[PDB]
Amino acid sequence: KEKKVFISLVGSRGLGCSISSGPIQKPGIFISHVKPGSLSAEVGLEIGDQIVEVNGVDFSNLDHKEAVNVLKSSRSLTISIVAAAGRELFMT
Amino acid sequence: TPLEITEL
Repeated sequence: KEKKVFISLVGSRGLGCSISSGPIQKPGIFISHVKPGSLSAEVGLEIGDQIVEVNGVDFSNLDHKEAVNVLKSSRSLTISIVAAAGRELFMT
Repeated sequence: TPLEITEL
């Protein structure tokens, strides 16, 4: 289920979420623990999820550093995440 | 081993 998420730094704080990289069977940008009150929680982010897009940039096979870079570059960017896209991997 | 993680 392709989910949509828009992160915008309206105040002066990050999004509130982390990201991890998957194995070789399914490499990509995953979502890690998130902090409450931040934008991440406001959008409905959490561990297991998997970002498959960010401001147009396909995160299907985007490098880990690339994900953090683009996310760090633009404070406010639209990120397309798909539920279970990462949970499958987490289930180790 | 656990996968790399980053804080945003």
